Amino acid sequence: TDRYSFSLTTFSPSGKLGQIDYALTAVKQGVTSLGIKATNGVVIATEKKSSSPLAMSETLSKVSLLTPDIGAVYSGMGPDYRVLVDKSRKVAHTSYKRIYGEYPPTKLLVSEVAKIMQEATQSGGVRPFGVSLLIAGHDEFNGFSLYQVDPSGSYFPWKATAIGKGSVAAKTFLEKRWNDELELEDAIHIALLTLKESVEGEFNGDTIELAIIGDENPDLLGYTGIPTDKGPRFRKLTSQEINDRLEA
Amino acid sequence: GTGYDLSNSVFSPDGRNFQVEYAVKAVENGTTSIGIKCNDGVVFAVEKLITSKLLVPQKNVKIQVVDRHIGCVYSGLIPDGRHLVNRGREEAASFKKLYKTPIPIPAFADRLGQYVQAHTLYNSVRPFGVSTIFGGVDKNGAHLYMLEPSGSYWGYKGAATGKGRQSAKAELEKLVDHHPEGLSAREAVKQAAKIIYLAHEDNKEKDFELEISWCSLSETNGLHKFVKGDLLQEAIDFAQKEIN
Amino acid sequence: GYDRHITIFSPEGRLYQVEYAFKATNQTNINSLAVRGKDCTVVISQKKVPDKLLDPTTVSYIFCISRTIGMVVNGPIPDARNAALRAKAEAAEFRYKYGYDMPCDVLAKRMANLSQIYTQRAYMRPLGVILTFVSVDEELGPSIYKTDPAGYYVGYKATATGPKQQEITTNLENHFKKSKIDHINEESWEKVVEFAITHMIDALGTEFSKNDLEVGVATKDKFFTLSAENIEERLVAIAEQD
Amino acid sequence: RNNYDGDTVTFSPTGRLFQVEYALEAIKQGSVTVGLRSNTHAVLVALKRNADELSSYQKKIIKCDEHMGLSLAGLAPDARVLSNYLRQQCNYSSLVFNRKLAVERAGHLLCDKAQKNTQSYGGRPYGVGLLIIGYDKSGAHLLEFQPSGNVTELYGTAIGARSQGAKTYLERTLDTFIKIDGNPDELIKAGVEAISQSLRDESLTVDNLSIAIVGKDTPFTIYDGEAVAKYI
Amino acid sequence: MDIILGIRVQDSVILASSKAVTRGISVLKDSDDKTRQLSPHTLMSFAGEAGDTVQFAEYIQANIQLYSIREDYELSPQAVSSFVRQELAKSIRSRRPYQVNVLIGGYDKKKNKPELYQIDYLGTKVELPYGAHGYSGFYTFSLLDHHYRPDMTTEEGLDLLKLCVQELEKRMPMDFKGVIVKIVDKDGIRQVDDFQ
Amino acid sequence: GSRRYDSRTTIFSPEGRLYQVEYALESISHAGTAIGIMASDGIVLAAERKVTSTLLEQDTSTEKLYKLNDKIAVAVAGLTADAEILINTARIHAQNYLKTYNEDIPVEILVRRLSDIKQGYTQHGGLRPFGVSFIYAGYDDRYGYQLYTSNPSGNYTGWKAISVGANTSAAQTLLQMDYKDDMKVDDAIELALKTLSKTTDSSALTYDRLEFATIRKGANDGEVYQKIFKPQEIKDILVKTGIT
Amino acid sequence: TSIMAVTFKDGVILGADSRTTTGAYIANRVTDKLTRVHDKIWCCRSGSAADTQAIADIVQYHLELYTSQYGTPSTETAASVFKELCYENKDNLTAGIIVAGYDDKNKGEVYTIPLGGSVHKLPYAIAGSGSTFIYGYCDKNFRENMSKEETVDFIKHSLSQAIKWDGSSGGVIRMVVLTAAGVERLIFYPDEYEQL
Amino acid sequence: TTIVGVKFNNGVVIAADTRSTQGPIVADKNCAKLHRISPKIWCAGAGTAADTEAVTQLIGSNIELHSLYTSREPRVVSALQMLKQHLFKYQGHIGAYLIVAGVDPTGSHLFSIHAHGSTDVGYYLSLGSGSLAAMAVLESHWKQDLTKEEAIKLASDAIQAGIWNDLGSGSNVDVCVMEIGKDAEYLRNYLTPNVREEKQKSYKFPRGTTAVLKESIVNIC
Amino acid sequence: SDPSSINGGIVVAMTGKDCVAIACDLRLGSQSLGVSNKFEKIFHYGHVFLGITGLATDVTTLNEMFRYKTNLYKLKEERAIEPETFTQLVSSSLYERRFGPYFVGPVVAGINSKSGKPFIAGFDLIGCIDEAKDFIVSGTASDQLFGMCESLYEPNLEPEDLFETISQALLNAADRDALSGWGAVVYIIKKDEVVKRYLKMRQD
Ligand SMILES: [Mg+2]
Ligand SMILES: [Mg+2]
Ligand SMILES: [Mg+2]
Ligand SMILES: [Mg+2]
Ligand SMILES: [Mg+2]
Ligand SMILES: [Mg+2]
Ligand SMILES: [Mg+2]
Ligand SMILES: [Mg+2]
Ligand SMILES: [Mg+2]
Ligand SMILES: [Mg+2]
Ligand SMILES: [Mg+2]
Ligand SMILES: [Mg+2]
Ligand SMILES: [Mg+2]
Repeated sequence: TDRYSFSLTTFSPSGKLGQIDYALTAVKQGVTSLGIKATNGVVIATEKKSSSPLAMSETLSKVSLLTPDIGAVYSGMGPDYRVLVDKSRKVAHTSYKRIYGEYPPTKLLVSEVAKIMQEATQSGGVRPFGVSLLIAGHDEFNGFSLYQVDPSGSYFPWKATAIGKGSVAAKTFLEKRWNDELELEDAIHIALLTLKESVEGEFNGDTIELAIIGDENPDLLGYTGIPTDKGPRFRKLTSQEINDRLEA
Repeated sequence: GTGYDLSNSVFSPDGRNFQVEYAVKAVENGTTSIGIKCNDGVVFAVEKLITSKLLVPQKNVKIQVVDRHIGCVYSGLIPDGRHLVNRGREEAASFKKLYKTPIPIPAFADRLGQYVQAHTLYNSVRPFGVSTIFGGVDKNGAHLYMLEPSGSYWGYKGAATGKGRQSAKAELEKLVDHHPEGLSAREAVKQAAKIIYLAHEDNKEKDFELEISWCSLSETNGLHKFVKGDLLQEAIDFAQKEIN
Repeated sequence: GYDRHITIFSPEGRLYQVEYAFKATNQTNINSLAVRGKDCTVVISQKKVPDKLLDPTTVSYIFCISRTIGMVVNGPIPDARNAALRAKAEAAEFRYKYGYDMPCDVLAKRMANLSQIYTQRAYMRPLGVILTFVSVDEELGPSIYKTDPAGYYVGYKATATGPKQQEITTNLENHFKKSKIDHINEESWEKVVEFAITHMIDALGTEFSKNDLEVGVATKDKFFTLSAENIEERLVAIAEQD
Repeated sequence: RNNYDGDTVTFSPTGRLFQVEYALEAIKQGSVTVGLRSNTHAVLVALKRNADELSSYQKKIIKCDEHMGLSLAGLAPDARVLSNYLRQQCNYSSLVFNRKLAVERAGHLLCDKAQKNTQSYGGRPYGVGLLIIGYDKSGAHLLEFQPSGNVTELYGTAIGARSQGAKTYLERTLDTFIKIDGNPDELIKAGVEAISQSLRDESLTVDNLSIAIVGKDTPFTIYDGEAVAKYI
Repeated sequence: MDIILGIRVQDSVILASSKAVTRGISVLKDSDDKTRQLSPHTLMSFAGEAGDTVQFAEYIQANIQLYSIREDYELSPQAVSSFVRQELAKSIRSRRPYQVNVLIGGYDKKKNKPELYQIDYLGTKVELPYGAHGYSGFYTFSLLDHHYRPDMTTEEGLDLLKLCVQELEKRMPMDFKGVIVKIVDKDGIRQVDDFQ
Repeated sequence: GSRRYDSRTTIFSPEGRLYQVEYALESISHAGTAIGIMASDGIVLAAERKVTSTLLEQDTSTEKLYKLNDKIAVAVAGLTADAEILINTARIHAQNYLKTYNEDIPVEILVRRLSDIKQGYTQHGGLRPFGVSFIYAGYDDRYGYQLYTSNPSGNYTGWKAISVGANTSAAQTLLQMDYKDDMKVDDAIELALKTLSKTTDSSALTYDRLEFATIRKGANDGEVYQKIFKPQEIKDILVKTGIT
Repeated sequence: TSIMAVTFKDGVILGADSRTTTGAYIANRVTDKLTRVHDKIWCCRSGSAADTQAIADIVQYHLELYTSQYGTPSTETAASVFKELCYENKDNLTAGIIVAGYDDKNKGEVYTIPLGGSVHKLPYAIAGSGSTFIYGYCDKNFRENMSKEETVDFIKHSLSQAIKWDGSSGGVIRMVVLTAAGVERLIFYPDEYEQL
Repeated sequence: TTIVGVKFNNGVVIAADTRSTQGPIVADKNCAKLHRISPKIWCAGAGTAADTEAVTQLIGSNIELHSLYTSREPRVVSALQMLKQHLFKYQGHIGAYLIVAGVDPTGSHLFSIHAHGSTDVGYYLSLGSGSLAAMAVLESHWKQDLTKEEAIKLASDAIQAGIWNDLGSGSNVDVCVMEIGKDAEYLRNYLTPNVREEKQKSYKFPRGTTAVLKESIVNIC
Repeated sequence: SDPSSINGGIVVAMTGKDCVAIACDLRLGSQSLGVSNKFEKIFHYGHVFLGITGLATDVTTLNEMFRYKTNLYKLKEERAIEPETFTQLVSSSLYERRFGPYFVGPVVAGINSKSGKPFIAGFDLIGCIDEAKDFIVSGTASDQLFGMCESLYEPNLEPEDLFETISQALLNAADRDALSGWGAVVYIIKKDEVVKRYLKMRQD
């Protein structure tokens, strides 16, 4: 019997909403992830945090495809992320693709996620989600973009940013390095540096997860014959592709 | 914090659910009841305390039957026990309506299990105030189960619960060791009478009526039946002489 | 603090009811472990029968979920059975709808998502259990997937759960550092069971009769448990290497 | 002291349901009523309570079918719910199965009905006790219902204030009355005597006494007023 | 059907609406008004199945009245007609459809024009200089097509109408017991004292 | 049950105030200030962003200014996410009016419904009010240019000029002193910015920390235009007020 | 279609033709009307294809779940479940099903559920349009406790006739043999069975 | 409409005509009837063309989602089960008749599905008004262990039977080839035997030929 | 009795070179009875044009409805909808009413503002995308339109030649339909501009 038809997030006398604040604290404690936007692409990245060396970390995706042109990453409570990813993929279909026969543009999909998050901040009998997401994508009329979504439901666009533990440091580090002529390869280079500060264990393609929103990949489409469907712009990098770049 | 024990679905910091623990007290506090598996059937018995001479003897029957082949008996809050059987009966009817075959005893145990465990999941409900001993004869022979307010249940050679549970448990442990080969139904009936008389000695202060039933392949035909008349007398006799 | 009684955030960003549910998993004082062979997956669990009145054959924390999936549970039996039933139901419904047998990792994912919900919704309590699913998947090979009350899940090369989990885990970590591979290199499941029991006796420092264990085995297209006798066979084999 | 009495879904650490126990306390504060039976009849006798010297005496006996009925002690509206619920079960048995409903079963139904309120949030339990008498296919019957859910079959009893008197008398009178077969009036006089070990500072009038009887060749019927002068 | 006519002259809108109500074999009444005023400068006439016509009109009426009170303002005739059309269009896919046709004549104070709207039971709306429902168009459109000028006075409008009602009395099998005529102008709504 | 965990969001204090509304207003007082000023020939909306990093993407940002309609806009102060819920239901209310009546929705009508919504959260259903205050600027042809405000209580009022969020006591005073009715729109633009210069808690007021918008019937044709200024347009206007 | 199941000494055999028609057009000449619902419980389908496939798919589901929980179900239990779907949905189903299976306690068992959802346990059963033509032959040739080879012949000959005469039956003859040994599928082609 | 499906030793191919008709009128001379459910599972429809579009879009979507959930390539048998359960639910009121074929990790597959929710498996299949012409060809030439290039030739000939002999079909031939190793190959207008001849005349009008009452410029802005 | 034949009317659209054209009759009827000659059946939402024939109550309703949705679309995407996308919208919106549909035959025309392509499409009453580069027709004289069009059309007409063609195609078809005519309107659409013409025709 769900008795709990009342909000569990309420205004304190000072004007705070404790549960949103506390969610943010859970996020702050989470592992660093970050994203950065070039001119011909966007990259998002985070640290895999193997809980045993007996676990297979490939079976933990911290970086997720949402649509062929849109990906996500998070800091905070991974389970809350897992179900937000399921939810977000579904809403991209039911509230967009099934209507207009094309995938939603980045900012609209972000609204939808944001909205879900807001609802857990006000509806009966639930707590807010304990995550922040960075969402990166591309769409024909807005180009490349990067958004941050917070437990409150608020989102905002960024040229680059970071969330989780080392984020104040890393945001500082990104301000030094970001320009508006960055090409995608260069942003990857920077992402890898900025991550490397925030991590003292082994640092390589097995302990790092990383994806890009780039050119379309027709080799990853699965079929040929329709010149108007080019591949997904989203792509995870391989353990290899990463180490390759750890030369530069 | 404190007050981990005020609400029902709540874990204390040591990992426990104090309201279920308190329900066990309501059970420990009830009258004694037991089950004995013989080697083609099972036997149930239960102490009925006689408050007053104004009770009608014979007539406040505490063992309940489910379907045709299952007996249940319970110690604790009696109305909760009855509520649980009403559920059990719906479950057995639904199972039989769909699958034709009368419900197998393990299948039926898990039905009660799940329903009881369900009352430890939510704060808007209160855990069951009974331990239930039950069983019968299915197509794989006899089965005896016992089921706690938490929804824990297992299979038993014998089982007891209520005030008398320790004298009964000790007494059953005897039987297991001093009859490794198995026990016949008619002998298990008499033993059951004995064991109730032995466990009654915790509160001799009150007078009591004995009630026994059995489900046995050879003796009752795999159906559940109460023991009465001559056979009931004969088992009360065996209990008197085993006291002196 | 009622942030202690229901699944809402403490000021540190914590769900104490989730933490306390983890604690409950250890109430049985049973350790379990799972490992992978070339084409099998084995789980082993202690089996304790304190009472002389219990029917021993009914005492089990291992479940046949489907034709192909086995689950072993660390934690109290009522919650174990509730999760078992649920997973049985899910695996069967999945087959009916999508036309193929539900995979281990997907079932784990689903069961984890159910747990996640109890951490977010208030009238539901987390279950005090940790589920370890095993199969030989037709796409993925022998696989182990573990779920807890946080809603967390991951795949494993091998794993172990319970009070003495740490001992067992470090023992296995060591074995694979040497062996350089992620599985027991063994054709026969009878020897992967032997390996598993062995590497467990050494980690717990304790000897086992045939009634001290439960075993489950996943071959391609069947998951089954052993009887005291098929176990006894294994304990005799181990003894032949003193 | 006693956070554990806030509702019915809360057990105390000793294992008690305080809200139920507080409902039982409404019964003891109610006016006394007595029930007893032979092998041929069953009898309720009830002491009704008025508010002023200007007021009616609240009725305590309710007919439930031709062969069955009850008396109440405690929260009167609650008896009205339960007696009504019972009238329906007696009725359903007649209409569907053409069968007079057995007193044992009415017993079980009332138990199950009361038990619901004691496991669920929001429901208070019933605050009334009841004595039910009936004559069915196995002769005379008397039951005592408590709002805990316990129903128990008896040859006699009483509930309400000072009822311990009437009960002790019945325990001693037992073998006298158990054999008042084929004699309605004797059995009533033996009920009225019982109910007297229970009055403090007032005795039975025509206005405060009500009596009901049922049995072989006599349908459940209620006497008050002039009709009861006979036995007072 | 009964007779429902309307014409929009230069400074007003004239509605002419048959007086008879007949139930099968008898004519039950010869003085029935098939209009409701929706607001001071908006008039609706109507015809179709029994009961439905009135129920529908009186419901539209109460809704427009509610609007006026709430906003202390009178909706434009265009808005009223869009509202009415939408209601009728819901009716058609409903469990039991309102079988009602209406004309809405209004004076639009904001633009100082008269406006006539024709809407059938399907929600088919159209703004016209003159209109009718059912068979009424068949007899009268010939004459209106010929004689109508947008700059007609009210008097001219009423003459042109007199001619239309004569054509109906002559060629139409039914005795509709004359018409009631109303005028909607910048000063509101009044009824022509006599159509003799 | 669970009424232990229910902080009752819909009750009165002993003074007859609604706790949660007052608290939401408190919350709002710390939001970026927003300003609306109405001229006889247009309306200005100006607002201060929450201190925004240098890396934040200011072109695509829309934290405080939102289009409801071709003729009505709002400036938000409070929880963005809560607001976007409200904005969106309002965009739909407008569309429904337009579809029913084939007339654009009058500003008050819209404002009233949206305020009626907030009011409901304040009287039933035990949820928390929306932590939002709104300035609405619109044009209709019944009352021309209009400016309104609404808050979490559900109350709304109309204004010639007004502010919400941080430092409104201060900002209200300064407008009160400088507003005149004949005021032209470019006068209002200038006044809006003066006011935020004085009002801001940040030591400068720079283009990257503002959102800005106008509603002009200007210029030649009777139609109405809505302009949401881009970063470069706002920088120009700041030079042109010599605030930079 | 023509379908049957026959109990024999070592267990039970099910057979069927393999033709699916839509009127006179043969939609599919190699249909499999022998359908597995558990390892050793199968059925024969007749009636609507959509209905019988959809039912079989559900029964299989229920028995997969039964098995997960209570171990291997009885052939009788499987017939109960078919029956419950067929009886309770008689108003929108056209399904005539024979259920057959093997266990050790009971050897072979055959249950038939004709239209309406009555259930009937039998030593053998026939069904589908082709069955009418062989009631005589089967009643005359079935004996209990035949050997496997005898029983494969009894089926082969019964169905060769049903096929011969019924236009809605034809193609190959499929069988499925159910015994302690396991599960054997058989096929017989035209050039074999026409010639008998 | 004529659509067919033919297995070969390393995969499967489907084909379809390109005519679509409303009554005896041809509304579209080059309609593409080959629908994707996922990259390596394709579909051809006959029946109500709004129903076959709707139901391939819908299942395509649930498949994509289910694929993302499971982190597995989607299986044909899932498309099959989801389709049939939906058609059955709607008792045949959704007039979709389909041949669905594809490759998944369990191998290559070919099924048909009828509007009421029955399904067939086979090595070769046809549907639509042109169904019987096509089947006559398949029944005449199909052999086991076709190479890919034989299977295309065969499926292409089968559709031609429908084009010529059936009035319901066709114009051109579309093909999709799904081979177990590879990307699915979709050959829009693989074959175009039906080109209109140049007309005897041009019917371009002299400008100003048409009478006009008003011009307005229209407002996009 | 047939809802697609009570009010009557037609719409046709075709493509030329870097332009599209779309046209309708003007007649609202009620069976034999002409009711209005000012029933335009062409609407637009930004730079996307929608013609709708069939039951007029539904023509109206659908327009009111797509105005509503393209409004909400612009407000959120912050840009006007393009024709390829609108088409999908129309299609999905009709199929929502699959078992109780609107009795209409829509036609979409427009130029994609990004790609510059001419685009047109049509549908049945439950919303199957009949997509064709050359031309689309709908209405009570769809047969006669198919005939005029198949003869008259040739690809890549310059805007002023396309006008002449679509006009002729429409008029001569309406003249062989009882239930169409009473005037006619034609939109010529180029990337940056649109001109709308009323045609002179017979009135009977
Ligand atoms: Mg691929
Ligand atoms: Mg006391
Ligand atoms: Mg509608
Ligand atoms: Mg209609
Ligand atoms: Mg809302
Ligand atoms: Mg409205
Ligand atoms: Mg049949
Ligand atoms: Mg069904
Ligand atoms: Mg048949
Ligand atoms: Mg198409
Ligand atoms: Mg709508
Ligand atoms: Mg937006
Ligand atoms: Mg529908």
